[PDB]
Amino acid sequence: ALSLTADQMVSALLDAEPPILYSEYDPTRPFSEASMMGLLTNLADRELVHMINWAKRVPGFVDLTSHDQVHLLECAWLEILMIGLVWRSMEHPGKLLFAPNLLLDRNQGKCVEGMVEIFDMLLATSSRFRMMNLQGEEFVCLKSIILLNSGVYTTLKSLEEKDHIHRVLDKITDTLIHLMAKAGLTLQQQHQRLAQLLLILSHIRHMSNKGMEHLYSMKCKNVVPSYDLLLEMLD
Amino acid sequence: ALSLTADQMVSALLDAEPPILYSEYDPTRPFSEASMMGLLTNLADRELVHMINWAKRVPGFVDLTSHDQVHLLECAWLEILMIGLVWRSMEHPGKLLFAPNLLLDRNQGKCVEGMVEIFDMLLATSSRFRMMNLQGEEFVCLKSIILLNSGVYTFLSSTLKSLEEKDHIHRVLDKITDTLIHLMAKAGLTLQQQHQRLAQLLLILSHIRHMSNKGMEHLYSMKC
Ligand SMILES: CC1=C(c2cccc(O)c2)[C@H](c2ccc(OCCN3CC(CF)C3)cc2)Oc2ccc(O)cc21
Ligand SMILES: CC1=C(c2cccc(O)c2)[C@H](c2ccc(OCCN3CC(CF)C3)cc2)Oc2ccc(O)cc21
Repeated sequence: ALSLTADQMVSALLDAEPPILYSEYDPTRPFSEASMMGLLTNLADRELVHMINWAKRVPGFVDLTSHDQVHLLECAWLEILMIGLVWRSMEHPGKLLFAPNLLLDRNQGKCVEGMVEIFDMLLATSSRFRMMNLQGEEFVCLKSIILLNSGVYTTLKSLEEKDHIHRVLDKITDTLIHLMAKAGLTLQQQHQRLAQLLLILSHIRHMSNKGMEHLYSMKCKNVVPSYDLLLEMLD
Repeated sequence: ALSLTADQMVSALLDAEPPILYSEYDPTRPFSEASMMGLLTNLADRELVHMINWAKRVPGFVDLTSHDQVHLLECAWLEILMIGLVWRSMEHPGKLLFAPNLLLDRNQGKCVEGMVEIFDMLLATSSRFRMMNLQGEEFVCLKSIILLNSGVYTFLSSTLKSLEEKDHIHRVLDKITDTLIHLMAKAGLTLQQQHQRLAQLLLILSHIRHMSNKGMEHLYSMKC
């Protein structure tokens, strides 16, 4: 019973949208590698709690095994963080709206070694959605595709589960086209926009893998005392 | 040559298909981590020469600057190796057809530290295309999308020239979308089944981008 009308599916996915969280950003003290990463980490960890709540209201998702729901989130979480980040940043050219009181330009990216690479990509993806005129109904469908699609490629039970996920992606495809039909695009423009949107999910998968490679290099590069750390122990 | 009918575009892309290359595999000298990686490297480097020849016969590609053709290949090469590898492996469940004389099962993957991880993914993607019943006309369209799509979100996006080039690439991806649907229409799928199949195909390009990045992380760890 995730086989509901296209208008029901959009309504369901709009409802499930998590809140737009606030940072505890301190505007008086300037940034540092340690402090900016600390800020963004706290934010991201808060968003992860709200994303699990969301995941449970996405039609089809709850129907799966727990092991499978865990697996799809483990595989999708940074993708969903990033499409979310990019969606909020549409109204603010050249900048990423990490939170309504936390708006970073490309140059503030450089405050973290090799973070600019991922910023430029997120900024580019933002620019793209803007020029596309991505609608919020389209946005929520993409978020759900990313959750269901990104874990699915990794017994009778496991087969019926893959098949259930594929049935739901079909429903969401149907919904996306319904939105495009309703918005008055020709059939050609419908298939072409559906294609342009799904091709972007591939750039978002790439942005994620790069981001993930970056986050790991930051954990690795603290098998070693910091300046901030060694400072206090004398002081 | 954005004037190409759907039947012309498929014919063009089928023509451009490279030959299925041979490995220097010597069945009179046992397997080795060193030797199998040496084999695969030699093969892949030979395929890269054939891929450039192909790339030049993909409609639109030649119209770009050299810098841009280079950039798209720099970003797409391992993706195209892998979709190629996956396509050839469809008819051989559990095994990867690296070449007609080089057919490795999952277990021969273990002969290289952490290579099984990438084998299982390529095998899974093979399983997927099989259950989809991917046609060779669909295959060649995906190959072309991967080349044109995977570099396009970098370029630079800050001069009149690079803008006209991004716009040209986007016009061609639109043409290839049109082609894919035409093939599905011709094969007699309903409109619903057409957009659903188009979606299922493009969602796999996402797994192929993922498989590539993992593969690339693996290739780096082997230079050691
Ligand atoms: C894209 C992006 C970030 C970003 C990401 C990569 C590179 C980069 O430069 C910035 C970092 C970030 C920082 C730390 C992260 O992970 C912390 C670890 N927790 C544990 C849990 C996994 F188990 C995640 C994730 C993202 O700040 C964000 C905050 C909110 C948001 O919507 C997106 C981001
Ligand atoms: C899936 C796959 C590979 C594969 C890929 C990743 C992981 C894995 O386990 C296997 C390796 C491989 C090994 C080395 C490679 O390149 C190294 C050097 N080349 C030349 C150029 C430098 F100038 C790069 C490329 C592919 O063998 C292949 C051969 C042909 C083919 O269609 C695909 C592959």
